[PDB]
Amino acid sequence: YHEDRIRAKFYSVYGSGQRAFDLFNPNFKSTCQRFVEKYTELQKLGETDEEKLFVETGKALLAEGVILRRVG
Amino acid sequence: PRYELALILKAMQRPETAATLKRTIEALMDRGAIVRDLENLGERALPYRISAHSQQHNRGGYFLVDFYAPTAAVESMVEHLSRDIDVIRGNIVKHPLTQELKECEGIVPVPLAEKLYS
Amino acid sequence: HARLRALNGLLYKALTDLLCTPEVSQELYDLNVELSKVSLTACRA
Amino acid sequence: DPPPSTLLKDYQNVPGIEKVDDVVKRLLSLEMANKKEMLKIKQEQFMKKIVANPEDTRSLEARIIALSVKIRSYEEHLEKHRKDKAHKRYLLMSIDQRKKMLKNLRNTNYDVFEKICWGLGIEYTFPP
Amino acid sequence: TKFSIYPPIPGEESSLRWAGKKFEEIPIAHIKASHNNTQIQVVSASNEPLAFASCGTEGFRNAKKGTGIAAQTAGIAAAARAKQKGVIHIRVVVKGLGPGRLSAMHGLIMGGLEVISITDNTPIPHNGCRPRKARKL
Amino acid sequence: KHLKFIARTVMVQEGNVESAYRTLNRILTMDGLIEDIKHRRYYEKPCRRRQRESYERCRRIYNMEMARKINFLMRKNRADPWQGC
Amino acid sequence: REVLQLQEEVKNFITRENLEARVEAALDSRKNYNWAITREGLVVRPQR
Amino acid sequence: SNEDLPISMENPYKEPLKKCILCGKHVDYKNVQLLSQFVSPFTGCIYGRHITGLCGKKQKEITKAIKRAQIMGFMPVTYKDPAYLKDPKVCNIRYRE
Amino acid sequence: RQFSYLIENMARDCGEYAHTRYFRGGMLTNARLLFGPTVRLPDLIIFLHTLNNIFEPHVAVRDAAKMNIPTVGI
RNA sequence: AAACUCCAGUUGACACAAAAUAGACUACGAAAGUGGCUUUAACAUAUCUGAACACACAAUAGCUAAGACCCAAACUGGGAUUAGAUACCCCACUAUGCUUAGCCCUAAACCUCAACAGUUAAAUCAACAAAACUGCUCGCCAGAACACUACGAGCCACAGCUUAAAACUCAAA
Ligand code: FES
Ligand SMILES: [K+]
Ligand SMILES: [Mg+2]
Ligand SMILES: [Mg+2]
Ligand SMILES: [Mg+2]
Ligand SMILES: [Mg+2]
Ligand SMILES: [Mg+2]
Repeated sequence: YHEDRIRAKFYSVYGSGQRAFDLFNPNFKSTCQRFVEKYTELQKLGETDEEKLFVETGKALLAEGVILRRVG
Repeated sequence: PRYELALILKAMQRPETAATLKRTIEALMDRGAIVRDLENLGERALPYRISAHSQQHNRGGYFLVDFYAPTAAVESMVEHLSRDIDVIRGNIVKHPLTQELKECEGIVPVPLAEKLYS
Repeated sequence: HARLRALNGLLYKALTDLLCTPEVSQELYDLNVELSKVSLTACRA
Repeated sequence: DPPPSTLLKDYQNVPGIEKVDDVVKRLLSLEMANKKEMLKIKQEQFMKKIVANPEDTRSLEARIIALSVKIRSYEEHLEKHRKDKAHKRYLLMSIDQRKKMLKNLRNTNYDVFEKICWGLGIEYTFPP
Repeated sequence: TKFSIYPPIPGEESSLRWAGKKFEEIPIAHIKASHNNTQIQVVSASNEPLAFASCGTEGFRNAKKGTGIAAQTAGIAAAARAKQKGVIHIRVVVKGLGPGRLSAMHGLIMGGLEVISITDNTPIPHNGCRPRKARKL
Repeated sequence: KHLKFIARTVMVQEGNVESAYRTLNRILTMDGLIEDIKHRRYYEKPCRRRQRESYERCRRIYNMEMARKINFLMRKNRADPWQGC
Repeated sequence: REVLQLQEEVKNFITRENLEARVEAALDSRKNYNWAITREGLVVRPQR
Repeated sequence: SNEDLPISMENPYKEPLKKCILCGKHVDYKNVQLLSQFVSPFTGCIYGRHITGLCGKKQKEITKAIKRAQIMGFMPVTYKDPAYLKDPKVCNIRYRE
Repeated sequence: RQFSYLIENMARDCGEYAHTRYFRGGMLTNARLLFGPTVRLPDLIIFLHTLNNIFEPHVAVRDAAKMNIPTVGI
């Protein structure tokens, strides 16, 4: 899917966060899923730069308070 | 083409080493070489005893003469280095900087079973 | 049979690796014991 | 053979190559290059001398010219190394391929075939 | 201190000493372990022979020379003769894969000498001469 | 011609000559020198050497594959979770 | 660009005019090529 | 016909190939320090690729450079140069005890 | 073997039959000998698992094809 | 046992020989082949197929001539072993393996798979080997043995190689 690139980038930068996957919940929304949703929202706003939209989405989520520890 | 002469010279006093280097570069120029650069890797003990011109050496000075020369000259230069006495050893190679680094992307894996029949 | 032979070889290799490394035991590492044979039925070394 | 002072094929077209120092000219001449550069210069000379479109290489005439240059190289090599069976085979096979190409050119374009035979000094002899 | 199996490098000053002597000065016990014989010779750091022994010199003859006990006896005799000249510590340089390859060392230990280093100098030809054909037995 | 008492040299630790000899023998075996000498005692004809090398390579490949298979399958070597069925 | 770089480098080439000076400079010089590699792939430079 | 259908593209999660430690670096015969890292300290034997973990191209380059240095008086043949006994250990071999 | 109990219980509850044990050779092709000639073979066989424990196809599939018994299968 | 006892060990000097480890790599070449280093030259063909004989190659062994000769080594001599000779074993040593220039042109020269192009769908398919085939071309085979023979022809080959029968005989091979 198109969101696969965003997911790969997010998992490269941050990896598996402290919030584990509750695959038993069909309505579960992972941290990577939240990042993808915010990226899609910002893309709908008209922005096109992937490597800049990534940072903007990260900033928005940090403002929201989501933990975004980097891998290194 | 671009050649690199690795030259191990007899451990001598500085004026003698200067004279030997000047003589060798003069021979290279006579054979037609344009000497790009001259380097010195210092004087060090040889990795093994080397006998040359009825004399055994345990230490020597290392130099690298980068140059350009017509191909037909190289053989001649080798002969000259064979006849010199202050030269413990001398080898002319194609210059490594002329060998471009064709970048390897990685190690592609291969299944091990086929290796029995292949 | 061949599977048991490979298992014996693997046990021999594992025991040799344990002997060689110093992390298992300073005494065992200092002994430098070498194994002639390893055979599984219990295991005989 | 081309004069040793002849520039390499790539370096004869760059602008300002006539103003560089004599050392730079030597470093880009045939003197400081292997035999393959001389072969390339020879091939370019033959192309500009014989074929109507030297820019084209897939043409039969260009292939014949290149193979003739290779045949000359193999002959010069064997003149020194008489005991080289591999290059003897390569020379003979290249001569056979050139004969086949000349036969095809003669069957297709006879005027240009005559031009090839004159320029490269090749005499086309029918097989026994 | 941390023991390193690597020998001390000649020309570099190491703290290791034996009887107030450096590793470069310790006498050298050359051992040759052939299949039919074993020879032992102690020499000084200046290549001065001090003691020599072999299975044949110790009275063993023919096949009896190939036994490890013969090499042990040769080591005992060589160690005694060297110790008579003041040899205490030795550097063992063993070549060949004879039965006595180790036994000779034991003999030196039984002779009273102290081995501080074991060196293998087995002549391994980097594709040199052609060995004899395999025995048809 | 090389400097001596560097190659194939092991320092005896606290007079433990036997351990030092064992270490030296293990080093030579790891480097294959002992097998090299044993094979060089008599001439091995090139066809025989090629056959032996090919057989050794095939044996090593087969042994590695079998070890991998055994390690993979031994993960199921546990107590029966559905006894009585 | 290659030709221009070569022409610039020609200035530093050794000739019969500066032969002795270049020889003396090289004799005073000490070029090192030794450098190790880590398990991670880092070029460990020579200590001195 | 529908947006939810999968699209065709290269695996985005594909992790990069584990390049050999010397990949992208120029192996030279004069670099005795680098070459000695792949030889046996006690015998000077060149380690196989299963010990060095090097790719085929780099293994061949290292072997050729080692042979050239040995024959050209840059590197001891029967032993590793003692001056490099303390260099970083990159080969996967354990000898002592 | 994980679902053997559940499948047997479901079959018993629904009034139908279950066979989750080691399928003996000829339980279908040789049913007349193993049960008496008057035995009535199943009119439909439902495989919840079409592979045996060695990952080969269950022999019951081939046997039911031989005896012309339709097979529903997961 | 014979042999050697200017024999052996250490150190030093010291090759026209052979090319550990790398190589657990599977590369180059048409095949044979080719695994020390450097340098030079160099790895045919922008459609395929195309020869017992034309053209050019062709492991080992062998021949001719001149060198080299560490080691190995048919043959030979000696010592053992054997009832005994020979062989297996030990020792010494030669042709020979090496170089130069010619010749000989053989192999289980075998991936025992002709070259080129295409396919993985049917029936997958005698068996085994190595999954089954299709298109196209060249070469080859038509029971066994006689026969890698005889004769003829060709060859620097002269106890040779290539091509290669028939008669008698069998009901199998
Ligand atoms: S892994 Fe790429 S050069 Fe070795
Ligand atoms: K090898
Ligand atoms: Mg053809
Ligand atoms: Mg031949
Ligand atoms: Mg001879
Ligand atoms: Mg073959
Ligand atoms: Mg054909």
